[PDB]
Parts: sequence; C-alpha cells; structure tokens
Amino acid sequence: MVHQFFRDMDDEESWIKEKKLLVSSEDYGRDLTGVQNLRKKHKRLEAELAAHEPAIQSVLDTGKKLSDDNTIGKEEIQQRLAQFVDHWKELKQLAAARGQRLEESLEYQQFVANVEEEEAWINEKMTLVASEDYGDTLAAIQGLLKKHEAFETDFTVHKDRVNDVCANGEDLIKKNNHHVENITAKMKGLKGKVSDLEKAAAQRKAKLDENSA
Amino acid sequence: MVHQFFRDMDDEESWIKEKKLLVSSEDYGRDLTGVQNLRKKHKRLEAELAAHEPAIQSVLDTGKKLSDDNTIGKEEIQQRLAQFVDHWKELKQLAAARGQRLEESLEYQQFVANVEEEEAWINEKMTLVASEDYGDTLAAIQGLLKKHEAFETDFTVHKDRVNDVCANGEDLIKKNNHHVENITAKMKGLKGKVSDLEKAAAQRKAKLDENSA
Amino acid sequence: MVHQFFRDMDDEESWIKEKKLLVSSEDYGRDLTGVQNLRKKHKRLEAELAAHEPAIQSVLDTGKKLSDDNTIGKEEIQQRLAQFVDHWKELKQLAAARGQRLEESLEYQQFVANVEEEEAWINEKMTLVASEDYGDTLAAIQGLLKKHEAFETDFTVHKDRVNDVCANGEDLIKKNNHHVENITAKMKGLKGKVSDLEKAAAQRKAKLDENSA
Repeated sequence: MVHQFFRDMDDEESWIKEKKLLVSSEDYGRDLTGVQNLRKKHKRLEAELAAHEPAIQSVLDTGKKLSDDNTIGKEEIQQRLAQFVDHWKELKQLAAARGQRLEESLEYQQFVANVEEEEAWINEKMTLVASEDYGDTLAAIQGLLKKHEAFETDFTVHKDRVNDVCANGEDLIKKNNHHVENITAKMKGLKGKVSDLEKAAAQRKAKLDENSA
Repeated sequence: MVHQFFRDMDDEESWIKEKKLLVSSEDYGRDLTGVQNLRKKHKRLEAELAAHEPAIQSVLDTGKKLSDDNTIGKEEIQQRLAQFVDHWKELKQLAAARGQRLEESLEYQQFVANVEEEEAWINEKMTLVASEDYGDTLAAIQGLLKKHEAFETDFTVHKDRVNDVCANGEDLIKKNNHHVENITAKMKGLKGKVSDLEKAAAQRKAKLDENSA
Repeated sequence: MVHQFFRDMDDEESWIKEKKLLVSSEDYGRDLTGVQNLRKKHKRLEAELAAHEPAIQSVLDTGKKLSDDNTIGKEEIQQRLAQFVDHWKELKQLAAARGQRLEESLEYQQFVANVEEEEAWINEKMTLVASEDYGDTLAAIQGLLKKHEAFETDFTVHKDRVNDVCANGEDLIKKNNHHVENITAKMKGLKGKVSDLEKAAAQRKAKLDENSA
C-alpha cells in the first residue's frame, strides 16, 4: 500500500527525469522538412506524457489518501508528493516550451523556404529577360512582345507573393529577435532582386518596341 | 500562407496519385481465401482514406480563404483547387468501385467453394453406395441398414444445400453476366450428381432391403 | 447462407480453442516484476476477447436466423450452436479465473517484496547500531547523537510499515490460504528482526547518552 505507493512514485519519477532530458533538446531543425519531422516527433512525446497522466494522478490520489489517513511518516509522504508534483509540472512546462520553440522554428523555416522559391523564380527569369534576341523580323518581334506580356502577368503575381513573404519576415522579427540579421538581409535581398528584374524587364520591353517601331 | 498551401496541396496530390494507382489493381483473387484477404486489405485502405480526410479538407479550407480574399493569383489557386478536388473525387470513386468488384468476387468464390464442398461429399457417398456387401449374418445386414438410414437423412440435408447453391448461382447470373457459362455449367453438373447419387442410393437400398426380408 | 455460416463457425472455434490453450497457462510469476509482466499480457488478451465479441455474436445471429427459417438440417445447426456457445463461455470463464489467480499472485509477491524491503533496511541498520564508536570529542559525540536521533525517527516509521506488512500477511492467509507456512514464518521472522533492532538500538543509545553525560 504505502510500499507500492513509493515504488510507483519512484518509477514515475525515473520516467519523468528521462523525458525531461529528451525535451531539453535544443535541436530545432536545419530546414523546413527537418522542423516538420521534429514537430511530428514532439507530438508523439506529448502523447506519451498524456499516456502517463493517469498513473501520475493515481500516485497523487494515493498520496492524498495516505496523508488524510494520518499514516505514520506523513511528513515524508507530503514532501515527496510536493517534489513529485514539482518534477511533473516542470516536465510539462519544458515540453510546452519546446513545442512553442518548434512552432517558431517552423514559421522561420517556412520564410527561409519561401524566400528561396521566389529567388529561384527570379533568377531564372533574369536570365530569360537578359536575352540578346530582339527579333530579326517585324513578325518575330510581335511574338517576343506577347511573350514579354505573358511574363509581366506572371511577374505581377510574384511581386505580390514577395510582399507577403516580407510581411511575414517583419512579423517574425516583431515576435522576437531570433535570426533578426538573417531575416532582415533576406528581405532586403529579395526586394533588391525584384527591383533588378523590374529594371531588366523594362529595358528589354523598350528594346523590343524600338525594334518594331 | 499561399506558399505553404501549394506545398501541402502538392504533397496531398502525390499521395492521392499513389493510392489511385494502388486501387487500380485488377486482382480480385483466385479462390475464397484469396478474395477474403484482398477485402481485409481493401478495408484498411478505406479506413485510411477516412483518417486522411481532415488533411484534404484542411487544404480546401485554406484554398477557399485564399481565393475569397481575392489575393492576386486567384485564378491559379482556383484551377489548382479544382483539379485537386477532382483528383480526390476520382480516388474515392475508384476505391468504392474496387470495393464493389471485390464484393462480387466474394459472392462468386463462395459459390465456387460451396459447389466443391457439395461435390466432394457426393463423390465420397457414391463410393459408399456402390458397395456390394449386403451383410453375411443377420447382425451385419441390420448394421448396414442403420448406416444407410443415417446416410438418407444426411442426403436430405445436402439436397436442400444443393438447391440453395443453385438458387445462389441463379442470383449471381441475374446480377450480371460474369462467369455465366461456368456458373450455369456448375449448377447443371451439381444437379446431375445429385440425380446420380439418388439413383445409386436407391439401387443400394433395394439390395439391402431385399437381402434382409 | 448456410455454407458460410459453418465455415465461420469452424474458424471461430479454432480461434477460441487457441486462446483457451493459451489461457490455460499455470505460470503465475516468480516475483513482483514477473507477476506485473504477466498481468499486462493477460490484460491484452482480455482486450482481444472484447474486440472479438461482435464476430462471435455475428455467427450466433446467423444461426438464429437459420434456425427460425426452419432451414433443413435445423437440428445439426442447433446442436453446433449450443456447442459453440459453450466453448465461448468456457473460454471467458477460464480467462477470468486466470485473471483472478494472477491478482492473488500479485498480492502475494507484493507481500514478499515488502518483507524483503523491511528486512534489508533492518539488516543495514543493525550493523550501524552495532558500532562501538561512541565519540571522541565534545562535538563528535553530538554528531553521533544527531544521527541516532534521525535513525530513531526513521525506525518509528518502519515499525509501522512492518505492522502494515504483517496485517497484509494475515489478510492473505484469511482470503486464500495459499503459502500459509511461508507467510506465517516471514511475519514471525520480521517481528523478530524489529525486536532485535529495538534491543540493539537501545544498547547503542545508552552508551551514547552515558558517554555524553
């Protein structure tokens, strides 16, 4: 009874101590897929905590009955119960904390991934727009002009996506200062690439019209 | 939100494509156990699609929200959302169709298995009834009559079972043209076997009665 | 209807017969950990029985429908069903019985483990109390007194725990009468060890007090 109570409490505390070290990991992942995998793993740990909740509560309930029955050794029991509750609350707090840090990491890696998607698109169009072919016949120029138009339509959509990625970066910086330097530089870099492509596109459009007029 | 939406939709789409491909199997089993095993397996896949509905619905919800906010690039979101919804409907449609076909296969293989159980019993009794030992002593003869009387009751049950098997075959044919030739021939053969056993049993019974009178 | 009914019944009877043979184990564990491991395994089997109920009932329902529709061979169907019901009932009764025996084993091994915990504690304190170093300085002697005082409080708790262990032992003897001789001797031995420690502790305390006066 009191013997089983202490064996159960000791067993749960050993478990808690082991889970505490697992939730003490400061690995937040290197990229989007990496963080997504860690969040799946953290959710499995949270289910494990939930699975032990009943056994934990049984120890507390048994401890309360022992204390209310004025069992001899009552003081040692109460102190052990308070230390037990403390280890459990601490574990839960650490697990919640890591879960939160992983959510922050997820938002950050999404921004890093989004910046790469927009920059890769811009980089490929920069090469396209730098073409030296301005049409060898008037009819050929009409073909290039319509293709340029198709490009601008798509560019307008990407300009709006870039604004959203930047608004997202500004929000990450506001929530706190993690990776502030990298985030600020990537937003400036991305806006700079959009400006460079707008300049390059305008120059090509001007050449094409000059050529056909 | 738009970048993650396209990543999630792409991932769900490739998933859907895999399952679509699996569910396109044209294997319906070679015997009863074979169909039963394919159905267990199909049931797993069905529960799966069901425990994967939230993720698909989550994508549709985001698409709706993104499309409503008339965010630029609205047209792309709608076309992608549309083909997505159709890929999902297609999969659910193909899965349900296979489940139905496996259901048909099951009834058909149960009929085939039932025919074999009845034919095997009949073949074994034909040999017994072909015996020419009518009993030497007065105690042997009645021992033989006793075994025949039990056979008669058993044959009465099997005749009813054969009628049930044939009714089932007629129903299968009624439901569709699958394996009609084989089902038709098996019913005819089974009735013929019953008729032949009735004839052999009668000859055997008469010899036994004539010998003990 | 009928053919699949007998195939399902035969398959369930094979399942039942296998679980029956499994639940026939006479293994109840050699120590506390061992019993706890066997109870976890037993609970998994109890869950399987609950999960299988619908399948058993389904055969029973079909059999009733066949019986009510006066299908031919009604008597064999009724006799096979009554046989099937008895096997399922027998399995459930055997499982319940093993479960109860395992609970009896748990209580007994808890008592054996608790006895060992108290005796190990007494044995280690017996050697400490046997020490003949009563002090060296006016401060070393006070140190020894401080430690003996902490020990007296701990011994007060253990005396109560030994009393609970003996109460548990007499309850085991009253409720099942198994291992009576071993339980009786262990309680006698344990009370004997407390008495011996009380005597040795008082001799030690006397010397410490005398030396400090």
